[PDB]
Amino acid sequence: VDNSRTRPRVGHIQFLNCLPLYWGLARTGTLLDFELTKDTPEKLSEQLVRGDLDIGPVTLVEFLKNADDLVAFPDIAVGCDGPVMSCVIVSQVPLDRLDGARVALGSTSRTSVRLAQLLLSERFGVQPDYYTCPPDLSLMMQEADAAVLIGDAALRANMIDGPRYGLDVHDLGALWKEWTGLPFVFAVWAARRDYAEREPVITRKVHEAFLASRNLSLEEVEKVAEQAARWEAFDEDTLAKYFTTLDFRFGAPQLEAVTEFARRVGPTTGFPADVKVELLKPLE
Amino acid sequence: SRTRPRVGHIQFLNCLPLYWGLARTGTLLDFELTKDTPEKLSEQLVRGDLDIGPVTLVEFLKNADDLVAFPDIAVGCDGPVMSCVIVSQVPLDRLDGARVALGSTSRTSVRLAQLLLSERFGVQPDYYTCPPDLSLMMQEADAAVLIGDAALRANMIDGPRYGLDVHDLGALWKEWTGLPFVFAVWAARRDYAEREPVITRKVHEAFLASRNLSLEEVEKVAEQAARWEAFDEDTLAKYFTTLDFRFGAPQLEAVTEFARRVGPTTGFPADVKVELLKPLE
Ligand SMILES: C=C(Oc1cccc(C(=O)O)c1)C(=O)O
Ligand SMILES: C=C(Oc1cccc(C(=O)O)c1)C(=O)O
Repeated sequence: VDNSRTRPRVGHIQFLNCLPLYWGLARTGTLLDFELTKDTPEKLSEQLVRGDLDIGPVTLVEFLKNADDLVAFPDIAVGCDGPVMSCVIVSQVPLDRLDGARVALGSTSRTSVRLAQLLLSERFGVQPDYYTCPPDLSLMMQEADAAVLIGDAALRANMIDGPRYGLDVHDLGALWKEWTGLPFVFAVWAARRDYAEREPVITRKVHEAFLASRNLSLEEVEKVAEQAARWEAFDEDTLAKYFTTLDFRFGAPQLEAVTEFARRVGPTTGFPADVKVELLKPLE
Repeated sequence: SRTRPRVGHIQFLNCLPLYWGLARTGTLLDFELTKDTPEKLSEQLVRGDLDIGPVTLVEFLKNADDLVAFPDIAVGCDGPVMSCVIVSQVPLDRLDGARVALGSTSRTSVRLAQLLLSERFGVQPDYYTCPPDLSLMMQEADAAVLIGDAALRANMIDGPRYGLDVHDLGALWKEWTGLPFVFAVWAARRDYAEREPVITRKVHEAFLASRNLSLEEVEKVAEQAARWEAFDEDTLAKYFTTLDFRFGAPQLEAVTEFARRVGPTTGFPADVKVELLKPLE
């Protein structure tokens, strides 16, 4: 029987927002310490919660609903301070005309759709008729007055489709910034609590390798954008702007934003407004 | 917009150094990579789920009109290969009429094993395909043909522990013919190679560059990989340096002779043509 130690099963968001991180993981050789699974953020959250992964990215709302069973990694997250570029409301009408209107919510999103609902309800005071559908701007704009998108589809709407067809595109990071002055965290990295307690060292090594890979990806953002531009509808300048607009930090100012958002949506989402975010402790 | 080529990659240790090279060079970010066992990756490439990938030799020969092989990279050996074995509780000349389990992930080594047992040792066993599991196989058969990590484990660990004979298929072929052996090649679908000659060529050159780097850094790869395997650093470095990743004239010589000896009993012409990706003139 092969009872040797097993590589941690690690999720990775397939979208462009984590493409520089993937570059870092590859260049550092970290990938060879992982059994990597790539997918969309809602699938990766399901897999980690149900035990198909040991460590991975968790969209914030799903992390908070499972906070007792997950341990978040400090100093890395998928966030913004102001615009995030890839979490948007695309609308054919001004936001204040959306009361009773149809608003399509992309099915891959858990956090941005809730942030959009919070903003529309509690900031602009409109109550639209929401519905979930697969992310497809063309179909959404044929059947609804507005749509909430994330990931590459949202970046495409923001940078290409929106300007082409004269559609308003509202940046959810900027809308939240205007409303609260705060940055925003859309997704965190976490280990399952049982995996973190069974393998504290591997969990720590995975965490440190993520930080190192993230740091390298920041230094080489131009090389990453140059390479990725050959395979995307976005050009090199757009991708480098995107990669540098994203904020991958996760310290005290970012936790402050998570705390406030969790408070405003917890009771109507599925977790306490004062839900406890447990962070992976460093070696003392 | 242009789409990344869909590229297969054998999940076994034999291509872990190559994966290291693909990551370190950044080549991985030009691929949409799929990892699986060699028989699955071969099926996927033939049926169009991949554009470029490793193809176990026998399956390449059965589909040679529709595949274009990459020169100067392959999975082979010159003598022992370490991870393609016959594990037997009896000497090979005592296997006539006995049950021999063929690991289901193999297409080439199982045929090479059959060729050796019939035409070199002159025994005709009762073959059957089953999942690779040395323990279950040794309870249900007198011998078993294994590849990949399972074969490497049998050769380096399980065999010596339980006193089981383990025959290296590369060495048996070398003894019989004096030739090296090629177990798998890399190929592009012909339709993909003709639609995207530049991408196909860049993928090929990136594979060569990554392979070369993996040879240069074999020790770091072994040190890292040993932390996740039952094999230690010295065993992995020995394995990685015993594998022969070349694919030039002497290796094609071996493919030609093997194809000749098994074609009529496998499912392709004995003189099947191996088309190679041509470099830019
Ligand atoms: C930066 C983004 O923000 C995210 C990331 C992951 C999940 C979600 C979600 O809404 O569930 C949002 C992006 O999508 O690019
Ligand atoms: C070096 C090996 O040889 C192979 C590689 C790929 C496929 C096959 C097969 O038999 O189909 C054999 C190994 O398995 O490690």
